[PDB]
Amino acid sequence: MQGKKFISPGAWFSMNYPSDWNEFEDGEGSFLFYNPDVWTGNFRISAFKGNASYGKDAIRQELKENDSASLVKIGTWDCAYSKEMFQEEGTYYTSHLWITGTGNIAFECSFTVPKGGSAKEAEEVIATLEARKEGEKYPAELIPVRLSEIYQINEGYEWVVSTVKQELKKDFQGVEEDLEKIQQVIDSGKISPKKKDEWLAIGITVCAILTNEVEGMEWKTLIDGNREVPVLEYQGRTIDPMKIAWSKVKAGQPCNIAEAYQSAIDHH
Repeated sequence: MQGKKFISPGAWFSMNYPSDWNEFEDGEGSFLFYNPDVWTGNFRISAFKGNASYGKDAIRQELKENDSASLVKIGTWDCAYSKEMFQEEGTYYTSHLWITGTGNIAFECSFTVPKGGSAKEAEEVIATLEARKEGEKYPAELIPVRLSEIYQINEGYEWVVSTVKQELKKDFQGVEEDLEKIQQVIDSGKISPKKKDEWLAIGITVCAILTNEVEGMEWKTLIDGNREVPVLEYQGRTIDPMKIAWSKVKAGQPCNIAEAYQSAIDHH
């Protein structure tokens, strides 16, 4: 009923969207969501910051340029709302557009649906939209993993796989028996002690094995101040890839992978 929470990069904005939707790639600065099972339309949002009047200026610009736009109120937002019909591959669609903003931030939201389809979900998302005020601190929180962190999870895992192949001539399944292969590459000196991102990749990969082997381990995005990272949630606690290896390496302590993996599970 509440849906899934999304917090944007830099935590410029947050919103809730239907649980049956998933996030997909839309390019730089834009975010796309839709139901990949039974499609109900493509929701997009993008935000932009500019001068002190940028948000209200964006609303008025849309009303001026688009004679078919009218001003509607959705939650706290005054929106310049319009729609247009188009045809692609022989099929007719309607594109809904809402331009809104406040202070120095503007939003463009759209929803593309088969002709006749309801736009109500999109309006419901926009009613949940909030622009965070800089100087308000927002407590750390876990949200459904964003596509940005999904990419980081896969890139870290892929790097470890490649490293194990190159250094050890071994394959990698993402199973408990692979933990020793991670230890072998560490013990071989392959990872520079200064390269934080490689130690993060190690920790991400240990967390991937946890998700594969231990029921109830789930990837999330942690938004903690300016820190936006992939983490696991398990038994009411967070397991942070950064604390698997990097926190220790940074402190000059040994990285014992088998121990870190077990400690994630039993918290001792």
